[PDB]
Amino acid sequence: MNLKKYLSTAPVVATLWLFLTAGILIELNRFFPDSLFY
Amino acid sequence: ATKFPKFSQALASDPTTRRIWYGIATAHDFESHDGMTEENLYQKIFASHFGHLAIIFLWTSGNLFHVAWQGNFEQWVANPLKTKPLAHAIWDPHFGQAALKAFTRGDTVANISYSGVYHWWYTIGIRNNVELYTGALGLLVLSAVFLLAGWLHIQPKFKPSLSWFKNNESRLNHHLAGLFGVSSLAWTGHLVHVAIPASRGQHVGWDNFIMTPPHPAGLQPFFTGNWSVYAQSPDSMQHVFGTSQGAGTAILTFLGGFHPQTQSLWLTDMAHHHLAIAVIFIVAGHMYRTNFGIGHNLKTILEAHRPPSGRLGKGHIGIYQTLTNSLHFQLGLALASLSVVTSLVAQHMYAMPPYAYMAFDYVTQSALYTHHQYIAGLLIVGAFAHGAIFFIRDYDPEQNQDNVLARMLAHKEAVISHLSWVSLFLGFHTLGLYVHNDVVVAFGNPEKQILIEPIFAQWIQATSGKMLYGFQVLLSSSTSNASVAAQQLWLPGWLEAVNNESNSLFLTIGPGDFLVHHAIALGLHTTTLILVKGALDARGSKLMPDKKDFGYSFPCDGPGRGGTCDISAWDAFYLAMFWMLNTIGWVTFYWHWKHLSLWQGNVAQFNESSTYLMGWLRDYLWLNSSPLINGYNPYGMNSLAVWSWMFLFAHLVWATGFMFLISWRGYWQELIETLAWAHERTPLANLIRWKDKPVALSIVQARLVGLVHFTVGYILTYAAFVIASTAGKFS
Amino acid sequence: SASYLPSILVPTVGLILPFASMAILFIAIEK
Amino acid sequence: IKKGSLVKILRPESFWYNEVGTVVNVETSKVLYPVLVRFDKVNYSGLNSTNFSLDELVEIK
Amino acid sequence: ITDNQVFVALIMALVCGYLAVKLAKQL
Amino acid sequence: AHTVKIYDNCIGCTQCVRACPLDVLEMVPWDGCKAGQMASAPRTEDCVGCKRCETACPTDFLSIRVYLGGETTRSMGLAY
Amino acid sequence: CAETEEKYAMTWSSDQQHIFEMPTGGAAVMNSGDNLLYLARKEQALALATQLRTQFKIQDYKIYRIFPSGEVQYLHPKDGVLPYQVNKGREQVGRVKSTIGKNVNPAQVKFTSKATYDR
Amino acid sequence: VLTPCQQSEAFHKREINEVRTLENRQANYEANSPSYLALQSQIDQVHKRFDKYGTLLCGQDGLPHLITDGDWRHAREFTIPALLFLYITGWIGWVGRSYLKYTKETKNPTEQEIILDVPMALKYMLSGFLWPLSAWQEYRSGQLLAKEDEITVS
Amino acid sequence: QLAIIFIWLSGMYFHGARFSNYVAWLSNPTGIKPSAQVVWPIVGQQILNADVGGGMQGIQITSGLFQLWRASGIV
Ligand code: CLA
Ligand code: CLA
Ligand code: CLA
Ligand code: CLA
Ligand SMILES: CC1=C(/C=C/C(C)=C/C=C/C(C)=C/C=C/C=C(C)/C=C/C=C(C)/C=C/C2=C(C)CCCC2(C)C)C(C)(C)CCC1
Ligand SMILES: CC1=C(/C=C/C(C)=C/C=C/C(C)=C\C=C\C=C(C)\C=C\C=C(C)\C=C\C2=C(C)CCCC2(C)C)C(C)(C)CCC1
Ligand code: SF4
Ligand code: SF4
Ligand code: SF4
Repeated sequence: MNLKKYLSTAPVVATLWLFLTAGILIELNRFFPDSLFY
Repeated sequence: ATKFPKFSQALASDPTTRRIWYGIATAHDFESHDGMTEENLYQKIFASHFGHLAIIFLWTSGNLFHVAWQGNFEQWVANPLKTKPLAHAIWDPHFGQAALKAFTRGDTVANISYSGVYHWWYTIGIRNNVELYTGALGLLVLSAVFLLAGWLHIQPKFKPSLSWFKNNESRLNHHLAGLFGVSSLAWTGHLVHVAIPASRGQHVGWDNFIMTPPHPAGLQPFFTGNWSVYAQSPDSMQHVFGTSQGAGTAILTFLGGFHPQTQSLWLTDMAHHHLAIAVIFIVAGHMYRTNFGIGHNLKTILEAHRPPSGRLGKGHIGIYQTLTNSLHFQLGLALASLSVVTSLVAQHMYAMPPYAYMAFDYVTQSALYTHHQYIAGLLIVGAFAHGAIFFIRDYDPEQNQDNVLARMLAHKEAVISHLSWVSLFLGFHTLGLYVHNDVVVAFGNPEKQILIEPIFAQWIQATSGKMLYGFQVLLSSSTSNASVAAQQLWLPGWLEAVNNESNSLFLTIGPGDFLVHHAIALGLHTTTLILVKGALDARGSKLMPDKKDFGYSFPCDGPGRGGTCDISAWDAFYLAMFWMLNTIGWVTFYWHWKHLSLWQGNVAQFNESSTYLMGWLRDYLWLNSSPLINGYNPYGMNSLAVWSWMFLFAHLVWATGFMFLISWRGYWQELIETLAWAHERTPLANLIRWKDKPVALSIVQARLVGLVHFTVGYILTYAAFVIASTAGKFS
Repeated sequence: SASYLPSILVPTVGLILPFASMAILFIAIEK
Repeated sequence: IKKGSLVKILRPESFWYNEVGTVVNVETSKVLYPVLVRFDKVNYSGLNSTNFSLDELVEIK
Repeated sequence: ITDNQVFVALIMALVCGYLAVKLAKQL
Repeated sequence: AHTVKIYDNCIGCTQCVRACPLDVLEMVPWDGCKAGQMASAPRTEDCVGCKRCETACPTDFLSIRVYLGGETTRSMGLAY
Repeated sequence: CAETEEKYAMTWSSDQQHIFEMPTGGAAVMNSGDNLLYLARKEQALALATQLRTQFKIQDYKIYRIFPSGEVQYLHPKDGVLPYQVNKGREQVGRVKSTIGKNVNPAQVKFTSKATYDR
Repeated sequence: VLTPCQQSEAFHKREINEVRTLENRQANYEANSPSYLALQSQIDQVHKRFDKYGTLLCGQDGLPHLITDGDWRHAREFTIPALLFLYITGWIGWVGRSYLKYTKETKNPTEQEIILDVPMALKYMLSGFLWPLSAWQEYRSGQLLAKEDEITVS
Repeated sequence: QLAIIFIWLSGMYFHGARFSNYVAWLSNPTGIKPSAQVVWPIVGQQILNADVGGGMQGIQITSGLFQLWRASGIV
């Protein structure tokens, strides 16, 4: 019940989100490596 | 008056050692003494100006005397490429035996004068040591004149009235005409009468300068305006500087460009140059009214510039009042203008080298630029420091009722927010691109770099005729309006100097120009974020609005309201001095590593290895300190052993600065109590008791002395590395 | 070239002038 | 003037200069700074509740 | 390049030193 | 001496006197506040100027302001 | 030292032999009946006054300021009253008419020997 | 001089240098080694890496420079990731502004920035997609800016 | 704290198990440089995988775990 309220705090959301955008960049740089165009 | 601070009784009552340090550092603070009013202030700064000028001319007579007496000046005149310019001699009793073999150049053991002085004295036309002695006496006399005036205008009935000092109106009628206009005109009277004939072989010393006219016909049929005769026969190509071979006889020819042989500007160009600047300044001297009454009242010149658009407050009505009554505003404009002038000097001493056989010794040119850039940054930081002194101890927002200045203090929040924005943007977009290029180069791949061509500088070099880029615009295109418009006048003598890659004029440009020039603009915008911060928040911030009550360099406000370390307007100085040394750092590392690629020849060594940071720490600091740090070995030493010593010495200055900058007072204030306990309690030394009580340095002094060791350590380290680096790869 | 003059002036200004000038300035604190 | 009114300040040295705030106390006992006003945001001393006079006290509607 | 001009030099800056102490003991 | 001046924001809540470790500040009955109190600083010759008052001065902005003035023996706070 | 500097002599009385802490450092014996204490500077002495008073009842205490000419002064207490407690004998000095908001600008105090708050 | 990159000679010398220099590590392993397969995929990631720079401008260094004039012959270098990037941080800036002007009026705004209302947070996280014509329609409404906020003395 | 230390040491023994050349290092220790951590192949950083022998590359150990394991007798 209050566990999601812990998962709504500043650092936990910042790691579940920057982990996600970091995953967007790392998974988007294995699939499309050396992207200097566009 | 009673003890020490014969000027402040608030410090003579102090029993500690603070009376000494604050007695020193508030000595020239003439606005805060016991009873020194305005007339007693201007009548003291006016005398101390003369004492200062006499110190300057004592110094230049110092250079004239040592070059006259211990240097090798005329032997240098014999072969200005080969022989190194010697400075003053040495007397160490510490040079045991092996040092002296590393300094003998002839009979002398002298230092090598890496200050460009023989070049400028060689283009003046000094070709002897005798003229240097007569000049050195000629400036000892002048320093005696200036000390006579400063002693003379502090004699009581010759102390001038303050209404004379508030003839602000007419100093500009006399500085622009007499100081700037006449003297530069007088300097053409040197260059026409000395530098042109003693460059064209004719020894026109002090004898025949009235019997040998510099043109073979002159001034009786030349009030008629046949002035093309003075630019008739230039010195075209086949001339060596100093002899009479291959040279014409015209005086004021504006060829434009360089010598073919000495790679310096033509002295005809400088004679015509200072002549035109002379005429335009003498015209500018006729600007303001006096007792005559033909000119401009300054109140009518700042009052009239109130726009009816209404956006710019109630105009400049209030500015002329706060320049007469102020001084730190006037000193802020003085250091601003002198500082931009110094940076202009530095950006033109290498680019258009004025002095014959400069850009041939690659150390003096590397020291003059760095010299005028660090002096440039020092004088900008002076302009903003006295800006904050103006906004605290000199600013009246009731005479400046909603003035342009009060408008500035109104939107200072937008000013500091946008300086912080552009500084943040450049700091994530130089450091982002250098760490990008450095990661990417580090990962076995120099190709995946971000290199942006700095096309705006390449286009501006295309506007000045550098055809090596392929834009074909105003001067690079040989058929345009400006290209035809000066086709005979100064273009073909000048585009040869532009399109050449030997000279240091309009350099070839890679993306290192891009990333570095963004780093420089980062330095300017950070340093103005700080200076404009604690110059506009100099007076009152929302932390403490009492700041105007505490003066300029008050320490703090204690731990109250969160903590208040360095809130003063003196902090903006104190921090933007680090940013000054840093920014002028990157300017002179960039310049010096650009020209260690030109002078070596491998420009590709720069342009391939300067787009990332291990290009700098590898290809410039690690490699060019090799002839430095071999200044003395366990196998011996050489002539660089001074600089390699000084280098190390300067690191010991620099890090001692950190002892004052990092670690603050209350450590030491309770450690001096242990030292004074131990001195009081011991036998054989409790007799020798102090008079001034031992007290650790106050936290304005401490940050100041840590700043002073940061500057002296920084500047001595880099003056060691410029001179030992270029003097190690050459000479 | 009076080569002997640094052997006089460099000591008498290098060391003994910041001895007697320490005396003049430091007694001049108390004058 | 009255309790609970949302009040902008016109004294340039407050932390809440040109920021509206709620009036807690109005004292009618000759105090030079009678109107105790607290705020949403908080100055450096951790203290929103301060007090003011009547000239520095502009209500809204 | 000679010696007598060096003596004349330190005479003139010795006099200039007397103006330095002369200006110095008035401000 | 460090001139301590106590302005008319001083609502007399005595954290200044209880915060000052030197008894330079006392409380004076002054019929201008709700509490009827306003601090005074008579013995500023003993004033260190540590600004521990201005930490615990819960006024709007600092009824009590400590201007750093002269530096005597006691105001420098040296032990010997 | 005692030949040229002011030694501050804190005198006070107690009821039991407790143990306080010196401002020099380390514990002291705390004579139960009545005891003096020569100290160096005033912050040590009133720091001992806070050292005792925030612990327990130690009142009727004050430093006699021994200055080296010989005589004494009466610090702390001054008026048999505790300083944050209000006595109607202390005459106020050190106030102005308003806040900082009416202090004059230092360009009006410039070239005069006034202060930026005097009005 | 900015040569087209597919025919710059020293550029192709960097191709030979990185393929062959990376192939010097390939002279250690057998034909079925997973390391050797990784250097097969790595050589693929060098030839593709250099053939996919065919329309850049590698100058005298053989290193692909860029252009920031918006020449429209080099818009894929800078201005298209410029518009793309300003869209992404106009998203982030608009989401942050909209979320703060939500939680400025809640019960406990101090608690709302520690513990994000993931209901209303992930409301605005997605809802800030059309921020050019949402900021342009709030800017015409007199709501994007403010007036008479805090300031120091003068 | 001991939970983090056992997660850490279990990390060292598993990176010695799965990722390291320790069985190859145990053949000739003076030739094969010790390595455990085998860097994931993204842009460039596969160049950090040092060919340390043992038929497998990766960034070289300097913590000396393998010398603790040969002393331990882990075969
Ligand atoms: C024609 C008359 C005349 C002249 C020549 C001067 C000259 C001077 N006045 Mg002055 N003054 C005058 C009339 C005049 N005044 C009148 C009528 C009044 C009353 C209204 C005053 C009131 C007055 C005051 C109140 C003060 C002066 C001061 C000064 C001195 C300025 C400091 C200095 O040397 O800068 C020299 C500066 C330059 C030579 C130029 C600097 C900038 C240029 C652009 C750069 C240099 C050019 C070139 C690039 C570099 C050459 C270097 C070389 C190595 C290549 C200077 C000697 C001040 C001073 O110091 O007291 C003595 C001062 O405080 N004056
Ligand atoms: C011609 C230019 C000029 C003039 C007239 C002034 C004049 C003044 N400045 Mg100043 N200033 C200038 C340029 C100038 N400044 C520049 C260029 C800067 C930036 C670097 C500053 C930065 C500055 C600050 C930060 C402050 C002043 C202040 C003052 C005022 C008092 C100065 C004083 O009492 O110092 C007394 C004299 C000294 C302290 C001697 C200087 C010694 C310095 C600190 C270190 C040098 C030691 C040296 C490096 C050691 C040698 C060893 C070797 C190995 C190198 C006075 C009106 C002060 C002021 O008005 O506040 C009340 C003040 O706080 N100035
Ligand atoms: C290496 C030394 C260093 C660096 C990088 C900086 C950097 C900066 N200083 Mg600075 N400064 C320094 C030394 C340094 N200073 C020193 C010695 C002094 C004298 C005390 C000052 C005094 C000073 C003043 C007085 C001011 C600054 C300001 C600034 C900022 C300028 C704006 C800008 O460029 O933002 C761009 C941002 C950066 C360059 C930050 C670096 C980027 C980081 C590394 C990436 C983010 C973290 C990264 C993801 C790693 C994560 C860590 C991991 C644990 C998770 C910038 C952060 C000013 C400011 O606030 O400007 C707004 C300002 O007013 N500085
Ligand atoms: C709510 C999001 C948000 C928004 C819209 C802005 C907007 C702005 N900031 Mg900024 N800022 C933010 C958060 C934000 N900031 C945070 C969290 C910090 C602390 C790191 C800063 C620190 C900061 C400084 C130091 C400066 C600005 C400045 C500026 C202005 C110039 C644009 C710029 O360079 O940004 C700057 C951007 C950064 C420094 C980094 C980006 C900030 C975060 C990481 C991105 C936003 C994500 C945010 C956490 C999302 C929260 C909501 C979500 C959970 C629902 C602009 C108005 C500058 C200014 O005054 O110019 C006028 C300036 O100098 N900001
Ligand atoms: C704080 C203060 C201050 C400040 C200081 C300073 C430092 C300033 C700044 C300023 C500066 C530092 C300056 C600069 C200026 C700018 C400029 C001046 C720029 C512009 C440019 C231009 C102009 C150029 C252009 C051109 C060209 C390129 C060629 C053609 C033509 C022309 C010329 C147009 C003052 C005193 C004021 C006031 C008080 C306070
Ligand atoms: C084109 C181009 C370019 C550019 C340039 C320019 C364009 C510049 C200018 C600049 C500008 C033109 C600027 C403007 C600005 C101004 C202002 C005024 C601003 C505004 C801002 C704002 C308003 C913000 C806000 C926001 C938004 C909007 C969204 C969300 C977030 C935020 C909230 C932050 C270059 C060269 C690069 C390249 C080529 C092309
Ligand atoms: S450290 Fe000393 S100076 Fe810096 S803030 Fe705290 S008290 Fe004021
Ligand atoms: S001023 Fe602040 S501290 Fe001093 S009494 Fe009034 S409230 Fe208590
Ligand atoms: S100044 Fe320092 S000592 Fe005097 S009262 Fe304020 S805080 Fe206590």
